[PDB]
Amino acid sequence: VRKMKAIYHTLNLCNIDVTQKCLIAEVWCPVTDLDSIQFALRRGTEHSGSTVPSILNRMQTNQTPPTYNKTNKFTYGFQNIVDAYGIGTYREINPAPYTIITFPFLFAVMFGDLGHGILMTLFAVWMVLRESRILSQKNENEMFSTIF
Amino acid sequence: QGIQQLLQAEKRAAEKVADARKRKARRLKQAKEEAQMEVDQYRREREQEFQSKQ
Amino acid sequence: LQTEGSQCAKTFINLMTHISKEQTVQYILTLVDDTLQENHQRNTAWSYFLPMLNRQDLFTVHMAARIIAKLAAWGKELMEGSDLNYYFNWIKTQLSSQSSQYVQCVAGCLQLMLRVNEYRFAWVEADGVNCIMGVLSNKCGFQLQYQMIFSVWLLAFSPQMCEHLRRYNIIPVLSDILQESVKEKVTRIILAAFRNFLEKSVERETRQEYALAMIQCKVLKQLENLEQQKYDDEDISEDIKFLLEKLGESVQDLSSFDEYSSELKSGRLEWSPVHKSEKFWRENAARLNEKNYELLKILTKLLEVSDDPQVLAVAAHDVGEYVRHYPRGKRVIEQLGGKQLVMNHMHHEDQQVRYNALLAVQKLMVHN
Amino acid sequence: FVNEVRRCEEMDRKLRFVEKEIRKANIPIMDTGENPEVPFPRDMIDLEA
Amino acid sequence: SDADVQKQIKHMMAFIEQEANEKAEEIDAKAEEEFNIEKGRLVQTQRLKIMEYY
Repeated sequence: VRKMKAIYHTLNLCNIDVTQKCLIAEVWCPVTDLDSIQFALRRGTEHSGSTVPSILNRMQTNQTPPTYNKTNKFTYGFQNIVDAYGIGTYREINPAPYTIITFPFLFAVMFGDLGHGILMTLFAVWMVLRESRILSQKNENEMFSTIF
Repeated sequence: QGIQQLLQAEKRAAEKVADARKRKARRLKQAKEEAQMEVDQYRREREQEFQSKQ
Repeated sequence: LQTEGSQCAKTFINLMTHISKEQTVQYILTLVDDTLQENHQRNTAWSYFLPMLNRQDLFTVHMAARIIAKLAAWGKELMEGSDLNYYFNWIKTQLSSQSSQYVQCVAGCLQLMLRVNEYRFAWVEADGVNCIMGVLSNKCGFQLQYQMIFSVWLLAFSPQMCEHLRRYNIIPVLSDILQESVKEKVTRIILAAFRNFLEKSVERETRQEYALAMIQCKVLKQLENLEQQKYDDEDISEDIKFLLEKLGESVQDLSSFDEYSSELKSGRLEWSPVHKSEKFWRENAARLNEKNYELLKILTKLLEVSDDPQVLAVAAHDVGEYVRHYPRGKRVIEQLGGKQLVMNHMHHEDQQVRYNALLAVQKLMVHN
Repeated sequence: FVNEVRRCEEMDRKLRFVEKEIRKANIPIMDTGENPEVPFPRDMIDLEA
Repeated sequence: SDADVQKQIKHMMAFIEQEANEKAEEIDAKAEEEFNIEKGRLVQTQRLKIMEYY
């Protein structure tokens, strides 16, 4: 039901359909991933029983494109800790690969202790080796939502 | 753009159905105006028995 | 423009049979259909042109079909329908639904010749009309499902053909295409064909096309959300209000005491909207009393002597709704011993009759 | 599309009621976690019934 | 691939003919109720006056 409502939201955001009885969408998308959208669109009209193809036209406007970052489960926390201040411009040098090392390193020069270096990671190894059963739970307090 | 080629192609498809709705409102008066040909043609159908009984 | 071409009628027809090359014949036969698309009569040799066509040429078999059906539908001097029923069987091998890349052109020829009123009766008298029903299943009907029902919309204009095609599974398969509605022109004629099927029928046997069509299928409940959409065609926006005054009237007409009496007296009456409607039970509060309590004594009479593998739940729905709206009716079933009946039938193996008997005995004792 | 976005909320409002109605009888439900495919709008008439 | 401009005129222009041919044919076949059956409302009306001549 929430997938059906989600498609019904973006089709409200689609064309005003005064051109024809067809819906026009001018969407942003990465150029490295332009073949997988076409292999999804060629099977998109295939389940509807139709034979006419959906086509993908590239425009040449001067509208500012959004920024996007390839992101694992590991490098997600370091990515949105940079974007909490300000999200970068289009094709700017991303600080987040360098922030992955130097931000725990600058944390370690001002919080440096072998005893608390044991307790800080043993609290964290417990949160990554047992993370399967924690994603099974819905939500907890923000001392276990923001920390997790 | 491709929308400029489809905004004119849909106009040619909308004008073709607008002309077909105009011909159905033109032959409607011709439906009874040609049905009034039986005042001139089906009167001779009564002339078939007009010489039979005489 | 057109060079005032009025002569060379038999000269152009002379090149039809003795032409040697396949492409040179198919070019001129397409150049012959290009003239006869919007002009007058240029059918004596055209039936003889069928003997030189439909022979080892796929491009000249369908192009001959574009000339054959167009000449039979256009013109006064070309009406020779005695060969048209022979041609409809001769094109039935081309109208056979095992076609690949040729079915979409042959279906238009069947709808072009059936434009006239009595010309469709010439086909339907020797049709074997399941050929339209053979493609009515999953047979890649993207545009084919528009092509077949458009013939049926023409076949409903005469009222004598409405009761002739009703000896088929016509409306329930037509409701099974109405639930898809993906092309938006397939269902735009199906909503129009149902109005043409009922309004062009001067009888009272549209109640058979009520008891088969919509009270036994999921098409009456589909008319509401087809109204709530923002349809653009003005012939469909008037079609949804025309079918609601039709079908709204039909639901009202459907509920009547006499009909209910037949249901529990003539019997075998099922899960029709005569039981499900609140408008049924709203009016007849004392109808079970007005038959000197025998109306309450003949519903239970069929419940106790017969096993009723399906309809046992229906009369259990009749008693459970009636004791909700009439508090004195519970004393009738207490003297009758039908309270012991629903305590036995609630343990039955079928979940349709077990739940409704469970729904009945929880409604008999609402206040004590 | 502002008609069939309302009915997807009233179907969701009904589903929020049964989600509350399940846990009042204390019935913990399994997940059987698998990403399902989306229902076509011909299945939306089946979903309300 | 520069076939996006050709496929816009190959397939999206082909639905313009589907809106032309398959929609005007329904209006052209709206003559069995507007021209054919409308003649009988005026032919059987004058048929009673034909019997008065008989």
